Amino acid sequence: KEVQSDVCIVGAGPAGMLLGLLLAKQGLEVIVLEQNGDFHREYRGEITQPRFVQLMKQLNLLDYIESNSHVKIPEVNVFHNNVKIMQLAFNTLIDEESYCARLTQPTLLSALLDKAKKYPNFKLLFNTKVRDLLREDGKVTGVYAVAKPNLNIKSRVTVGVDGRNSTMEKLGNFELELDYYDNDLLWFSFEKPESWDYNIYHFYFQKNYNYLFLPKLGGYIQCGISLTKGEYQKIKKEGIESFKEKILEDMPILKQHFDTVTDFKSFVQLLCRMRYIKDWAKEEGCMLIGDAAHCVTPWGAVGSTLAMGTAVIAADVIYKGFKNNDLSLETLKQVQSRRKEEVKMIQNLQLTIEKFLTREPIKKEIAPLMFSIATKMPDITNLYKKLFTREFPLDIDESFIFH
Amino acid sequence: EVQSDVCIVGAGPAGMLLGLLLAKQGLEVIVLEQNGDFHREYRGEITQPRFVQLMKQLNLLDYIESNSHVKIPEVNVFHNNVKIMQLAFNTLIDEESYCARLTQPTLLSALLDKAKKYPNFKLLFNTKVRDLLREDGKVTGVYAVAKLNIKSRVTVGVDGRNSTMEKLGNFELELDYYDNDLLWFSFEKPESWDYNIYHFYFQKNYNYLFLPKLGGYIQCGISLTKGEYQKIKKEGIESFKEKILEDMPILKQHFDTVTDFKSFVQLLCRMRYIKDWAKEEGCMLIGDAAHCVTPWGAVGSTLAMGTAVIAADVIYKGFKNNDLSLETLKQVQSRRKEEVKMIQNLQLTIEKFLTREPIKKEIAPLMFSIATKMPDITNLYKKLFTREFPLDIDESFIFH
Amino acid sequence: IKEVQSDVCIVGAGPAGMLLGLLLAKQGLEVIVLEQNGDFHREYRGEITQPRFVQLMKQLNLLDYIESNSHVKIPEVNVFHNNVKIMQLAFNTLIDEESYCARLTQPTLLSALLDKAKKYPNFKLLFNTKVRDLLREDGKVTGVYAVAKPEGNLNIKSRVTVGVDGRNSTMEKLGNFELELDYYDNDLLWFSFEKPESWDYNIYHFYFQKNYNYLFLPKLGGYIQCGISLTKGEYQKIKKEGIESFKEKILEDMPILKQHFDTVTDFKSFVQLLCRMRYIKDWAKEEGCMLIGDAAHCVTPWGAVGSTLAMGTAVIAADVIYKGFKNNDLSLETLKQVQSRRKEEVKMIQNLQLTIEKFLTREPIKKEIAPLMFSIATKMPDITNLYKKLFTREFPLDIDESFIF
Ligand SMILES: Cc1cc2nc3c(=O)[nH]c(=O)nc-3n(C[C@H](O)[C@H](O)[C@H](O)COP(=O)(O)OP(=O)(O)OC[C@H]3O[C@@H](n4cnc5c(N)ncnc54)[C@H](O)[C@@H]3O)c2cc1C
Ligand SMILES: Cc1cc2nc3c(=O)[nH]c(=O)nc-3n(C[C@H](O)[C@H](O)[C@H](O)COP(=O)(O)OP(=O)(O)OC[C@H]3O[C@@H](n4cnc5c(N)ncnc54)[C@H](O)[C@@H]3O)c2cc1C
Ligand SMILES: Cc1cc2nc3c(=O)[nH]c(=O)nc-3n(C[C@H](O)[C@H](O)[C@H](O)COP(=O)(O)OP(=O)(O)OC[C@H]3O[C@@H](n4cnc5c(N)ncnc54)[C@H](O)[C@@H]3O)c2cc1C
Ligand SMILES: CCCCCC/C=C/CCCCCCCC(=O)O[C@H](COC(=O)CCCCCCC/C=C/CCCCCCCC)COP(=O)(O)OC[C@H](O)CO
Ligand SMILES: CCCCCC/C=C/CCCCCCCC(=O)O[C@H](COC(=O)CCCCCCC/C=C\CCCCCCCC)COP(=O)(O)OC[C@H](O)CO
Ligand SMILES: CCCCCC/C=C\CCCCCCCC(=O)O[C@H](COC(=O)CCCCCCC/C=C/CCCCCCCC)COP(=O)(O)OC[C@H](O)CO
Ligand SMILES: Oc1cccc(O)n1
Ligand SMILES: Oc1cccc(O)n1
Ligand SMILES: Oc1cccc(O)n1
Repeated sequence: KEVQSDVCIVGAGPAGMLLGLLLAKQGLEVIVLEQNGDFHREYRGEITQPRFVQLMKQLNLLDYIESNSHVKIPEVNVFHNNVKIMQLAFNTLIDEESYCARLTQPTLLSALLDKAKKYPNFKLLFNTKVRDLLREDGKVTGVYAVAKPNLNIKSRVTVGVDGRNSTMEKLGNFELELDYYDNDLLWFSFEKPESWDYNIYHFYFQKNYNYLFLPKLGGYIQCGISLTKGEYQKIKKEGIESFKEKILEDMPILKQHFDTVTDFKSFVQLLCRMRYIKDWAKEEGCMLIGDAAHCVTPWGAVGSTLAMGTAVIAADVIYKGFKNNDLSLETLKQVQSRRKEEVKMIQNLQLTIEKFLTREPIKKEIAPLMFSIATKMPDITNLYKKLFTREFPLDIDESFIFH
Repeated sequence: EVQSDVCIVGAGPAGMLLGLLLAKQGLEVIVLEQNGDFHREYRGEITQPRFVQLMKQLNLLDYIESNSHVKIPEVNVFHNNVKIMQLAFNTLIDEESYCARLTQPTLLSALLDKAKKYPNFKLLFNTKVRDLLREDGKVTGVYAVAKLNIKSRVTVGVDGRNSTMEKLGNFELELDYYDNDLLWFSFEKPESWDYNIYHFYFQKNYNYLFLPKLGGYIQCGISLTKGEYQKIKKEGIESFKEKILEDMPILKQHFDTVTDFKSFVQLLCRMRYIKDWAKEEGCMLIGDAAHCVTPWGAVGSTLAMGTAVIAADVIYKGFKNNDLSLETLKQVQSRRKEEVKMIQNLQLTIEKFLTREPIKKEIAPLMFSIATKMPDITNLYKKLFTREFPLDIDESFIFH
Repeated sequence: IKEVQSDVCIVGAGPAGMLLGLLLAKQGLEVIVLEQNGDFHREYRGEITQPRFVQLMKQLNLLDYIESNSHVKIPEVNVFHNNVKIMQLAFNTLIDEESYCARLTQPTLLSALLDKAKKYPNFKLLFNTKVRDLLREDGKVTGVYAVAKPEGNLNIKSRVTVGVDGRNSTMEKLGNFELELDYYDNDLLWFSFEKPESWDYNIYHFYFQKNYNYLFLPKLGGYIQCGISLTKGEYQKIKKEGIESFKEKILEDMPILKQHFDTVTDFKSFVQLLCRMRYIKDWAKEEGCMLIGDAAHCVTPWGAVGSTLAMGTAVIAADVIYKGFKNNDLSLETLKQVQSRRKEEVKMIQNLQLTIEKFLTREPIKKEIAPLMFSIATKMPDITNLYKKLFTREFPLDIDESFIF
């Protein structure tokens, strides 16, 4: 039919809803739409970062979020053949509160939606699939979406906050400056052994594969086996049995779980892709932000916090434009002009870290020892601060501080 | 006053092997030494696969094994009590190769008993040489005191690293390296351990080296920086015992009866190289008097003995030709230059792993771990242990 | 102000500028090349080249003509660690063809191109002509304003204006261009000394020493030029300590230089070079405008890639302009194809240069392990791929046949 709004946003994920929550708080009619029927449709992680704690306390939101179901992870350890080689406590990085946490996204997103539904100028729809852009007069006017249990949404600003797989990246002719994919992860969950804590963050450098252990919702532990691009098809050929013999040789504590495994149906494959669009704001009334604009690898648990920080900067930029009645393409490029420095700093670190997961004949046996040497450098704590903490709060107007 | 044709000053490994190899050749050979017996001063017990190679070329391997010795098949390196490097010396070459715990006196005496059968061989004890009869630019012999002006065509010095003939001769030290120590002590073999072990440990406080000794007994050398032992003595023995016992918990029994440092022997790991081994006509320097090395790899005894073989071959060649001049003696340094210089350069690279600096001490175990995983470490193993080709000497020097 | 009318306008008569002019002149397009200097000998811009340069020359039937000039081939590069060699590389194994580093100087090569080009009547080159501004009309950049000296003021017009000045570019800011990246972390200190007796002449050597890192290259006239690597801002402190202290440390590292340093009693001999790397965001931004060369994609002086990398951009630029003229399509969309094709190699090189510049650290504990890490990396089973990517080009540049002499 026909709809009217001030700001149109595609997707209600961490970045989309944080932007929608804030923009409504500034007294602008917002619309946020998503295709899934709820927040539980797709699994999208549970771990967070110290940088996330900093952001919430910046807006006076930690107490509200901290009242949810979460488990504070106090440190990260790295092993090599079952012997610890590196330890890092997150509270020695910044004076204020600092810690990782296990906070599932649907828990976090429901907390944001509940706070946002208090405002009457915030509107969220679901099962709403954007399918086209209403670009007219050169500028962008809005989007065309089909709703489920056909409508045109016209707005002054359109923001694309879909995920890696972005439809809004192609309708607006955006171009990628980077396309990295060299590794996989193979995730499975198993019952916590009696000798193990629960709020752990453990990485193992073993003989055959590399393992990452994180807490899972419900007293379980989720493991991830690091593999190369295309090596999983070969693994399945050799059979499940040979996979078990090599895993149990690595981590014998997993003996009890693998007694009841007879197929590759308990494992889930994840592809570690990194991306970067060339120019996020390219057309009038158009912008791109989030993980459709600058994804990163699974290391350090930076993906969600980095996306949320981009939205917060986008809200301040948009707020300045609306008050000044200046929404030209010139004002939109401030998001990239302010986020670029910290997003590219993060991505270059992810490229360095991904070089330690090599499975090559001679490099596989020295990666653990290179890691052990690097972490003993006198100025390694600066890298820790860059990866986990943020030096200064995002400079945005006080109007965004919740009371 | 006694005349001879060859005068060797010192009867160590290098000196004796030169003397025997010349007495068998029908020359008048006299060997001088100062100690009252071969047992007075400790001079090591371990050997390397090059040592077996030298014997089998000389066809004396069977005779040597007839005397007492133990076999040490591999060498292992650990880090915080986990093995990081392993090597078997029998895979380095097709021929049979091993380390031997053959103590020196049971080797020197075996050389003496075999050597004295020849009537032109002569040996003396307590004959401390004092001056050289350097006359007309050449050595007429040596002046000594017994407890003698012995004139010879060649006067070869095998005194050792603490050489007294490095000053009588006007030799110049091309190198002098000294930046580490060792602290030796012997204790009883633990039940869980074996006897024929060659074990090196990278630990938190100190690095240790375990070797066999005395039969059912083990010796351990604690690596310390130069000038650092004088501090452990100033800070008391109680501190030292606790630090060792934390690092190496299986020493708890031996240290329960230790109350002082009088049982600890300080070995100074020195390395040296002479600018020109034979600078004047009539005398030459060979062995550890000229090209000593560090204790790593047990390459010292073989290096000095192999050079004595080179000296004997050249000396016999010169005698057969009757052309014994300055350029003749230089043939020894010309032919041993490649091995002696490559071996020392390796000893300098390994010594760099014994750093005790605040942050380097914790990276050195990791570097060693990486270096052993390189695509070509086995060529370095051969360089350190086995000789690629047999020493080129005429067939007359072999024993049937 | 007197007027001039041409078809293609280029600013600067360095390697990239001159090369592009020659290739455009051969096609029948009127070409004007402008330089501010008296001649090609005014500024000093190095004397070394790369196997990539040989590949580019012979692709256009030019190796023989260049080989006529005076040049000494360099067969290999060595890297030492305390007077001990830790790496060796002969350029002949990189590709099946003939590959090598020469030491041809720039004013020699530039004259070789100049004389060849001026045979075409459509080629014109001016000295002492300095560009001042950009003549933009009707939402386009048509021509420039230049002031000539031995005359007066000139007003050049063309369908295309190309920016081929150096890193210190005026066209960079006259047409407002944006630097995506800029990097500066090190300095080099160059001085020339008489070749010692034992050292050869056609050497390309690098030393990891106790105090400083030394690079030794050949110089014109049987001399040797040496560059000492220093951190940014460390040279001011070095001068404060004194010349006598600086000499003491250098002789410790390289005692072979003792004979040369007797006549050194100040810092007048030394020359300071700043290792700067750049990348222009959008090489083409205004209609009838472009940017190429070190004013676009400068790089650090490691691997001697800078001169050849610019000529690669000029060659692709000549194909870009050629296709537009034959198609009546000199819009911004066609012009942007220059970066769309050059972008890949330029950024691959810039990344390799930042990795290499990490080995020159002078930090208290890092500088003592960099020589050891270099030795570990070069012994990896897959190092030849890096060598091939740093010196040789896998394939020839896909330019038409008309550009072959
Ligand atoms: C398996 C997995 C595990 C992860 N684990 C972690 C972790 O532990 N920690 C962490 O920090 N990050 C993690 N991430 C990354 C995390 O998902 C991102 O950081 C975050 O989701 C980015 O926020 P966003 O706004 O882009 O959300 P999005 O996920 O992009 O939200 C939009 C959603 O809508 C979907 N969509 C696509 N097209 C449309 C359309 N036309 N209309 C509506 N919706 C559409 C998208 O696919 C997406 O699911 C994980 C990701 C994956 C895939
Ligand atoms: C404490 C110690 C432990 C060692 N342990 C080992 C080991 O385990 N394995 C190994 O392979 N190598 C070991 N070595 C090295 C070994 O000593 C040499 O390889 C070997 O001694 C070299 O032989 P040489 O005859 O040149 O020197 P040496 O034989 O050692 O030199 C000393 C000899 O010269 C004689 N002498 C000294 N001064 C005079 C003089 N003025 N006149 C006459 N004769 C004189 C002495 O009586 C003595 O016989 C050790 C060395 C030392 C110091
Ligand atoms: C000290 C030094 C040493 C070097 N050594 C080497 C080496 O060994 N190997 C190598 O491959 N590369 C070397 N280079 C880099 C080399 O100079 C470049 O690769 C090459 O010059 C780039 O070509 P270009 O077309 O940009 O030439 P340019 O040098 O850019 O040619 C244009 C010239 O005109 C000047 N100019 C500035 N403004 C104007 C104007 N308005 N009008 C006219 N002219 C103007 C520029 O400063 C420049 O000198 C060196 C550079 C320096 C500074
Ligand atoms: C020394 C300066 C220049 C020397 C004279 C010029 C001579 C030219 C020829 C020399 C060729 C260089 C060979 C060095 C090998 C090298 O750099 O390998 C590297 C491989 O090793 C790496 O990935 C290392 C990346 C950065 C290394 C940091 C420097 C190491 C030492 C510095 C201080 C110590 C800090 C680090 C602590 C511990 C490190 C683990 C290149 O990797 P890449 O990913 O950039 O490229 C690989 C592929 O081509 C595409 O990705
Ligand atoms: C390993 C996967 C995840 C591990 C645990 C997950 C989460 C925990 C967080 C732990 C933090 C990880 C930090 C690791 C340390 C690290 O990256 O150090 C790096 C080491 O510094 C480097 O430049 C080294 C580059 C990485 C080397 C390549 C990887 C080595 C692995 C095997 C290949 C063998 C190549 C042979 C040697 C190459 C020459 C060095 C610092 O990053 P940087 O590039 O910014 O360095 C600049 C400067 O030189 C300082 O060194
Ligand atoms: C450690 C005391 C004794 C140990 C056991 C005794 C008996 C057994 C013998 C053990 C075999 C020796 C191991 C091999 C290691 C070794 O020296 O080989 C290495 C081979 O390693 C390589 O090629 C990689 C180069 C870098 C690896 C480290 C080797 C040298 C390191 C020096 C200092 C190490 C301390 C680290 C801390 C200091 C900095 C923070 C070098 O020998 P090289 O002759 O090739 O020298 C040339 C140049 O140095 C580069 O190659
Ligand atoms: O569950 C997950 C998946 C990927 C990364 C991470 O930190 N956690
Ligand atoms: O006691 C010693 C001395 C030197 C070498 C070695 O193996 N043992
Ligand atoms: O003299 C020069 C200057 C820059 C780079 C290089 O290789 N040589």
